[PDB]
Amino acid sequence: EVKILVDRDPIKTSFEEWAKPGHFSRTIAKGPDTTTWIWNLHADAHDFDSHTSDLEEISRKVFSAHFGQLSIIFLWLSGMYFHGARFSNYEAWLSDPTHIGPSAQVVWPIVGQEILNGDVGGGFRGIQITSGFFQIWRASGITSELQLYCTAIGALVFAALMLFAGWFHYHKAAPKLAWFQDVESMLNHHLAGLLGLGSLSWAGHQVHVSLPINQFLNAGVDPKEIPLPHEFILNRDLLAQLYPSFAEGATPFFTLNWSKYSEFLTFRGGLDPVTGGLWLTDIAHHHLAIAILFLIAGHMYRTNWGIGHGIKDILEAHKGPFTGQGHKGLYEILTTSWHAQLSLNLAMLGSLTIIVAHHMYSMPPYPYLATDYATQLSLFTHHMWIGGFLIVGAAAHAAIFMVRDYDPTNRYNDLLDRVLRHRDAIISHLNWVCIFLGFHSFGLYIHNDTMSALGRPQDMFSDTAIQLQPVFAQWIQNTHALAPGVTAPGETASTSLTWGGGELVAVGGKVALLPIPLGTADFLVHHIHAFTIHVTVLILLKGVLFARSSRLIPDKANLGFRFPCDGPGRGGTCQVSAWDHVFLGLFWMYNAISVVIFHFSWKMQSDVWGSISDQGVVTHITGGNFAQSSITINGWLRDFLWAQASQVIQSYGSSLSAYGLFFLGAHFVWAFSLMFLFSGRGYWQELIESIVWAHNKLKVAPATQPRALSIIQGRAVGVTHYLLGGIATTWAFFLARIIAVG
Amino acid sequence: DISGLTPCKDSKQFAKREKQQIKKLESSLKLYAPESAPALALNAQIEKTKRRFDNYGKYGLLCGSDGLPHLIVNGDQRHWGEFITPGILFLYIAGWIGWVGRSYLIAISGEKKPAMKEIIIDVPLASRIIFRGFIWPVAAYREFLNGDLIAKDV
Amino acid sequence: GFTPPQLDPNTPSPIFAGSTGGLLRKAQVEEFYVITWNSPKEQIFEMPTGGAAIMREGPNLLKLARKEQCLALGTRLRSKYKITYQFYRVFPNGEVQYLHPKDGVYPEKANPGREGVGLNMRSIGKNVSPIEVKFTGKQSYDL
Amino acid sequence: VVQPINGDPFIGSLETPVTSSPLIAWYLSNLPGYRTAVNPLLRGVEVGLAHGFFLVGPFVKAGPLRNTAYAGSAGSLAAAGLVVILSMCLTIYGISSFKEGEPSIAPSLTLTGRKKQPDQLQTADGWAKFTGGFFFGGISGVTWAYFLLYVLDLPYFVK
Amino acid sequence: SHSVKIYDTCIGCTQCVRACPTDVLEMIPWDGCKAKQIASAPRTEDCVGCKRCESACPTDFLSVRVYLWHETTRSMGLAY
Amino acid sequence: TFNNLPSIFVPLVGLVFPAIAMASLFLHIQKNK
Amino acid sequence: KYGDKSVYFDLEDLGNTTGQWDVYGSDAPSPYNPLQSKFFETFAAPFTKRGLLLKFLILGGGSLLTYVSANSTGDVLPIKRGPQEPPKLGPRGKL
Ligand code: CLA
Ligand code: CLA
Ligand code: CLA
Ligand code: CLA
Ligand SMILES: CC1=C(/C=C/C(C)=C/C=C/C(C)=C/C=C/C=C(C)/C=C/C=C(C)/C=C/C2=C(C)CCCC2(C)C)C(C)(C)CCC1
Ligand SMILES: CC1=C(/C=C/C(C)=C/C=C/C(C)=C\C=C\C=C(C)\C=C\C=C(C)\C=C\C2=C(C)CCCC2(C)C)C(C)(C)CCC1
Ligand SMILES: CC1=C(C/C=C(\C)CCC[C@H](C)CCC[C@H](C)CCCC(C)C)C(=O)c2ccccc2C1=O
Repeated sequence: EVKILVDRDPIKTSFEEWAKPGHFSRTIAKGPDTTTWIWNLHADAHDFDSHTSDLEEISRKVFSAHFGQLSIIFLWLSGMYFHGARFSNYEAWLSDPTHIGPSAQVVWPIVGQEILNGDVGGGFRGIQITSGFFQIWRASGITSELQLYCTAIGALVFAALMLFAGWFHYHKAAPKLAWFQDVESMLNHHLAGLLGLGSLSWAGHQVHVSLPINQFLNAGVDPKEIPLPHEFILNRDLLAQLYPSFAEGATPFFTLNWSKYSEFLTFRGGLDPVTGGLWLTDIAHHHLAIAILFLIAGHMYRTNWGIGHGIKDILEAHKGPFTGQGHKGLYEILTTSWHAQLSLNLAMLGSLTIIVAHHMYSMPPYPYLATDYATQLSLFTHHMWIGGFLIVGAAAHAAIFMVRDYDPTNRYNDLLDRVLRHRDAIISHLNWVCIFLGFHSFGLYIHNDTMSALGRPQDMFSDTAIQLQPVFAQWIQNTHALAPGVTAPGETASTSLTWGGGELVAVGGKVALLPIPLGTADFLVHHIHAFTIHVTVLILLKGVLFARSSRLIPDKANLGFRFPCDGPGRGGTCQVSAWDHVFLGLFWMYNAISVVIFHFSWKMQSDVWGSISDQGVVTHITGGNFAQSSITINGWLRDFLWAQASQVIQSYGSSLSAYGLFFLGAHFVWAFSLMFLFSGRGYWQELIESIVWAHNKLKVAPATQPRALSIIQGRAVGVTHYLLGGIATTWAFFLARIIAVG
Repeated sequence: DISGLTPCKDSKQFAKREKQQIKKLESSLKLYAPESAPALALNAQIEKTKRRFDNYGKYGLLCGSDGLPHLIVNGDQRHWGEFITPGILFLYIAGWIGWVGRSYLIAISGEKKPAMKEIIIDVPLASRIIFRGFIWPVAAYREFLNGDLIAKDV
Repeated sequence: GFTPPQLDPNTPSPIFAGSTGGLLRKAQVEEFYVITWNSPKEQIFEMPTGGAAIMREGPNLLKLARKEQCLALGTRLRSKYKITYQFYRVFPNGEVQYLHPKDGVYPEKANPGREGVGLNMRSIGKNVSPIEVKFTGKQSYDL
Repeated sequence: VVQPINGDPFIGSLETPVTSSPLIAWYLSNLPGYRTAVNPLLRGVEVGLAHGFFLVGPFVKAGPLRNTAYAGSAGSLAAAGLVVILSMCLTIYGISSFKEGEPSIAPSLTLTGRKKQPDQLQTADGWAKFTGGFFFGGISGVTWAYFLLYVLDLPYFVK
Repeated sequence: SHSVKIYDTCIGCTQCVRACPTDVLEMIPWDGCKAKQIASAPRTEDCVGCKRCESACPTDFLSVRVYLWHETTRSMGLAY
Repeated sequence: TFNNLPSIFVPLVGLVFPAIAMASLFLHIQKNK
Repeated sequence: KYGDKSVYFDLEDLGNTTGQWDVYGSDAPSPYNPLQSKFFETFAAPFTKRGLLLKFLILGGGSLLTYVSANSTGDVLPIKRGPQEPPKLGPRGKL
């Protein structure tokens, strides 16, 4: 059934098409009559569904494009590991990681920018990075710079291999459509073979290399004194001196006597109190169990043999009573459309990035991550933003499916039709609950603000005036703190210490994630988060559902996914397109993730992070001013924005001065974006035609006719400059704030 | 001594800026050994700062009460190094850019599809023109006299 | 006086499980634009109110919401399925105004029998300025 | 049982269990909003009584003087004020939507297809009677909620 | 409602009406062009103002021309 | 009484003049001749 | 005919076609007692003239509002209680 259907030499390797730009499209492969052409050359560059009509060439194009992306990421990791090897203080950071700033970038002394090379620590002048690569490397048992250079060279090798792979799998031997459509084998392999064997091999590294090395690094051993990792593979006596279960080898394994493996495959949940990260002993067992699970999960789908679930046979089996035929047809609209799959995988990968952000602060998995408050904050914020962007792109590509790849005649689905039928009900109830949440989450902030301004602090919604305690979250918190016991024995402690009954993991002078107390401010801000998420889903789901038709435009699909409008008629029908809906959902994702990372930064700096002296008195970075000031907007303006932006603006003449520079610059780029979002094309075309008169007066009339940006392009430029500016403002503000007071 | 500004060669606050920056860079210098790369780079930046301040002193820059060089643009012969000589240095290059670009657009104007030469820049043509903007202040003047600078409406 | 209206009878409607983009109170007090078409086979088409409908073999009838809905549907019909269509306008009083061809021929073939209105016999720049028609009902373009 | 409204698929609604069911349709059909044949005055009385209690609820315990001794009295006073305003806006609604003597704009049909009598609530005099009933019932429900908070304070929660 | 006007610079290409989604336009015979036809706008009451007609008029500026004017329920494109 | 003019004119203006004005203007909107 | 097999365009019965239906508008008779109904009729017929009802509502409500705000003391609203506190001298003396 499944096979390796692949055809040779379909496309010629030649620069002939490089010389002819815009070759991929018909209207673009004839010349730039205008300047918009170049914007259409980049816009449609990766719109392979519009270049061709057959799915075979599209699948080959995106396959080799994924290979290019993997080449890029291998080259990026090459850069990171190399810069760690040569331009870093990692060899010194291992000695005193609680006081040396992790730095992996040095600037060139030319124009005074050598101030950026600051006193990170370790006898090294550079930039205090906030990526957490140093923490990984301590978790990977690197203990050198040679290993990092070798890793960089190997990553460069794999980058070149992936580049050759894309070239081979497009130009030399490109797979045909029967190969991609065999999703059964693809899932069987990516579950068991990528995620199963990948987690298994990382468990092997974690058992053989990370665990024995971190058993010494945490035990006051200098990295120069540690035995090399391969010495544990060659000499098992040195490995057994700390974990004697290796003296028996795999006889405990194959005889199912796993009870004599707990020296290195543990379940003692919680954070290693010597470094603040999770127990690597638990992470080895984790990735091992995940290997078992993905290995049994990747033998689920029939590929060639009589066993396995045909995914058609799973989907067609589910047919609801008043839900109609049910999931019949979905295997044909997911295997004959890349955009549907792209949307699904984007949505899940984005929510997974967010879950990563959430589980990487509350269960610090790397050593000296929780105490590197810059790394923790930056990683949470990063992955939150990536998740929001991926979800918003999932919306865009659901819409693109609905416009292009949706065919109720051939590739019919029942549930999608049922969703389209009562789409007005969906959007009406979402448009209601967004207003309800908006009111009962932000009008509460307004109420607190007014009551505090009228001198009525006894009337706010605070932890002192009117109790809005998260009773449900408090119950989950208290039962997860008292989870070690009847419900989860053999764990020795809670799976995390972000719950009230937990304890404080004092690492050096720092505090590293004691319990998080949930009060009225957490209720208010969590409902603000639900609000912003619900409005984003309103906008995006509305764009997806009404991508094809509305009461306003019933032929919206014929106009396309990415179109500005259908004229000033009907009172005006700007931004009816799903592209414009996702362009608005970008702003709302921005507001959502911005208030999310603000909640994170403030709740952490006030209720979690800080410094605990040897007497035991923990003093937080702000001073616990979240539950009292995060109930009103003036606190976010005063105690969070105004106050914590006293280290990014005062950082002029310091090592953190590029942060204030990009603070002002990202401010600027955001505001500059407002020139695009607010304005319209017609003014700029008329202005351009005036200055084109000024040029034609001097025989400087360019043949590529100067055209103002297309409307959808003005909206794209506006949203990208707006997001870049707000996000770089926040990035600079967070990084300078959290590196300065640290 | 114009505009109430003292020169920087005889300013107090300018030397104070010098001393303050040097003490700032020396405070960041007592954390490394005096022979390693960070201390060597810090000493190089220190000499850079000291020569910078002394060069701003010896050029006759005018340092105000805040102790920073205030450039004079009015046209004083002593302060043509502030604006007028670099202004001519600018305008010479800027007109070079404009003139080679204009002569390039006029060169491709007699093409079948000229726009493809604005995308795919004809590097031989431009390179033969790229030095033709060296003489722009005279070629442009003649094109203005001959009538070839400004186009006619028809 | 060459093409009479068709006066749509009680024809069957397409098979459709019901949606929310249908007829609101606009039909209950204003027109609602019935469309009629004639299918060769029982095939499936996208509805302009969202969702998929199964047209019946033979004549069909759909009362959707407004003119643009039925005309978008009919254009998709004529282009994708190659099928003659005609749609109407059903006021709540009872009258049924025939509208789409109004000559038996679609409004692309310049078939004689239709009087030209909205027709200014001049180039578009030769319209008078507003000051020349200030304080007059004619705005700029009706002389 | 999500088949469309009256089996009509091109009307924008559906007979789902929430809309058209023996329990919820019965409940929405035997309450004073949908009692069409009966005169609108008793309907408005019932409506106003219910909403007067419902408004006195979140004025005594939730308000500016909830903790004071003037909680119940002044809260009921604010509830009566909101009731007066609701009758006010109902009144301008009846004036603006239908003028003086037109027939009812309500549907004269039903799901079963019976040419029933139109709901005289939607007329001018009918809506006026409904507003009068709403005002009377609402002030009465406000004062009765005040009475029950006065004489029967102990079974209800104070907190 | 809207005031659609067709000027004499037409070429009778039948793209205005074939783009018009509300049957506002219709081609009529004429003697001013090689195609011997010109567009007319009888059903301006059905005109929503979407300007798909004049987004498909291939002339110097335009021949068909939509003027936004008194907006009714059908020019505003309301199903309610 | 001058201190009691706030107690008479502000509730008069900011509540009744909206009642009178918005009511009469809603009637002027919803009119026919 | 509206009741035919998938026919929803009875041109005579345009109410069934356009959706004119009292979806829950029961035409069932008065379920109230006659005596209390007559009581409410006689005691609410004053509120039968919408215009007189509106004039009465606006004027009496404004009168009651002014009466409440003028007769209420500072015990029920602090704005009438007054300062009952010495005034703070502003910055720079008082300016
Ligand atoms: C280097 C050798 C080489 C050569 C000569 C060609 C030649 C060709 N390829 Mg192939 N290709 C190659 C390598 C090569 N390819 C590799 C390594 C891959 C895997 C990624 C592919 C994948 C591939 C696909 C999937 C497709 C082609 C196509 C084409 C044709 C048109 C390409 C074009 O004009 O765009 C030229 C484009 C560029 C020069 C730039 C592309 C971007 C590169 C890959 C990465 C950019 C990295 C950069 C750092 C990121 C930006 C960030 C920056 C701002 C810092 C042409 C026959 C197309 C074709 O034939 O379809 C009709 C097509 O669909 N190629
Ligand atoms: C713009 C894209 C982008 C960029 C620049 C980064 C950048 C970073 N990430 Mg993030 N990340 C992203 C997207 C991105 N991430 C997304 C979309 C995901 C969701 C899968 C993650 C999940 C993720 C995790 C879980 C972690 C990072 C970490 C890091 C940092 C170290 C880089 C590294 O490779 O360490 C080495 C990488 C790892 C140790 C990650 C292990 C592999 C993960 C758990 C799963 C394997 C991927 C799988 C095959 C594909 C998905 C399967 C599908 C079923 C979902 C760096 C700040 C690490 C960090 O902060 O360390 C301090 C870290 O722990 N990221
Ligand atoms: C798995 C991830 C993924 C994949 C494979 C795709 C793939 C695609 N997307 Mg989707 N998309 C994604 C994520 C993804 N996108 C995300 C995360 C979002 C949310 C914003 C979107 C939102 C989105 C929209 C709204 C649209 C697409 C479209 C497209 C298609 C064409 C895009 C193109 O040619 O632009 C080629 C590349 C460019 C034009 C460059 C973009 C320039 C960016 C914005 C630069 C600035 C960002 C940078 C990080 C900041 C540094 C600035 C510095 C350089 C100074 C293509 C099928 C389009 C489509 O299908 O059209 C029909 C379309 O309309 N996508
Ligand atoms: C602070 C600026 C701001 C505010 C207040 C709003 C407010 C709103 N937006 Mg908008 N929006 C904004 C900026 C803003 N937006 C920007 C910059 C963009 C650009 C992308 C958008 C894009 C946008 C879209 C695309 C969508 C919204 C939606 C919403 C609504 C969700 C909240 C709601 O109704 O709950 C209640 C109202 C609020 C929370 C607003 C604050 C009001 C306070 C609490 C009380 C007001 C006083 C009270 C009534 C007393 C009146 C006194 C009397 C004298 C008048 C609401 C209309 C969504 C929507 O309409 O569906 C729900 C939606 O889909 N907005
Ligand atoms: C998310 C992401 C990331 C990261 C990632 C990572 C880090 C991952 C990892 C992953 C992994 C870690 C994977 C792994 C894989 C593996 C594999 C794929 C393997 C394979 C193997 C094999 C196949 C073998 C076989 C064999 C042997 C040899 C033994 C026995 C026999 C046999 C034959 C079976 C970043 C940040 C960059 C960016 C974003 C995205
Ligand atoms: C001395 C000085 C000053 C003043 C000055 C002035 C006041 C001047 C003026 C001037 C003027 C009043 C001028 C005018 C001009 C005009 C015109 C009209 C021109 C034209 C030109 C052209 C046309 C050219 C062109 C070109 C070139 C040659 C370059 C490049 C290319 C092109 C083609 C662009 C001050 C004290 C401040 C400072 C110091 C210096
Ligand atoms: C500013 C603006 C424009 C005009 C923006 C223009 C066209 C961008 C300016 C020209 C760019 C920068 C290209 C010029 C640079 C070229 C690559 C040429 C190189 C020349 C040297 C710099 C090398 C719009 O078209 C628009 C449309 C809809 C809503 C808002 C707006 C809007 O706000």
